[PDB]
Amino acid sequence: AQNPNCNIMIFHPTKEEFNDFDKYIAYMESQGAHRAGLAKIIPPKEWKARETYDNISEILIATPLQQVASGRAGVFTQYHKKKKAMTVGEYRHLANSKKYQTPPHQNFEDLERKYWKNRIYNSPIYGADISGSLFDENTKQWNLGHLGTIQDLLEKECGVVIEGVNTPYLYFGMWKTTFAWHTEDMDLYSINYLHLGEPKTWYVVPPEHGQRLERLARELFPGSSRGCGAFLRHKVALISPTVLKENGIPFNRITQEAGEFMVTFPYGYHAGFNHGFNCAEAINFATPRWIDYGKMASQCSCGEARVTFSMDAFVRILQPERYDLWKRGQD
Ligand SMILES: O=C(O)CNC(=O)C(=O)O
Ligand SMILES: [Mg+2]
Ligand code: NI
Ligand SMILES: [Zn+2]
Repeated sequence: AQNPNCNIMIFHPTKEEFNDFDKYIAYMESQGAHRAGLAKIIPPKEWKARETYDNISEILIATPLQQVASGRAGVFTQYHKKKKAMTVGEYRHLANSKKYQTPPHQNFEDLERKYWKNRIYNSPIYGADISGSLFDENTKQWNLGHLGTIQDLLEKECGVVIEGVNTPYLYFGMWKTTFAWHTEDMDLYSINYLHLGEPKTWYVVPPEHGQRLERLARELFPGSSRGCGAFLRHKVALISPTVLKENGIPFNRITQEAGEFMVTFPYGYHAGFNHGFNCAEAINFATPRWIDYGKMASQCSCGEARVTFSMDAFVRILQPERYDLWKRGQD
């Protein structure tokens, strides 16, 4: 079995190997990359996502989210407070202000220590889930706006034609902006490209150990657990690496820098934080190996997680028994 310790693998494809996305994901899995739940892909030196970032300040963040923490340093929840719209130029100026900027630090490890010691005492503002793409339409390789769709994958594998579309989203981050512990909708893969700026630290639990994370989360957030059998779908729970170690949860960590891709694998729980002002683009995707994860994926039926038009059809075809009760939570 490849990668039995479930380490995060880092790949360095050639420009020739960067031409066929599906075949390279399949290659990564042949090397055991999926066992970690997360892999890093450094693009070939000749590749570029676009020519420059000079003209991005007029993108609008229509609903910036202030992330307000509650709890103890190692175990907290966050809620998202809606703020007034601002442009990317405005947001970058805010990220760089004395109140919100990245503090002095020695290295990524010192900064991680400061995050966990200090995250809960601050409320950073995140521009999340903005529909759109920063890939140049003439970038042919690994262009997240030109991938094959999950709906076409389901048609090719299962023969059924469904409604829905699959498009990318932009994330503008600042120091301490946080992604809570989650797997993707319907336990899909995700791919994430850090277009510019400061890094993003990721934590991940191997898919084969996801249930151990879930069990700890039920113990750590007991009221949440009673309210919904899949409350991690709400994307509000943070658990520090120290707390995971104290409870014997297997995980790994890695820092993504500008110009690198991360891929999350089906049922790979992940969480993390941004080091400073940055802009990432991400999209979900499927492969043939995903189908069985999609069939088994948990769902939020308390109604909090409230998900896309396209996810309907996935639940409808792959989880027909759930379909009824799940759409009661989504309507
Ligand atoms: O970039 C972020 O804030 C979070 N991204 C992901 O969870 C992802 O790409 O799967
Ligand atoms: Mg602009
Ligand atoms: Ni994710
Ligand atoms: Zn729920």
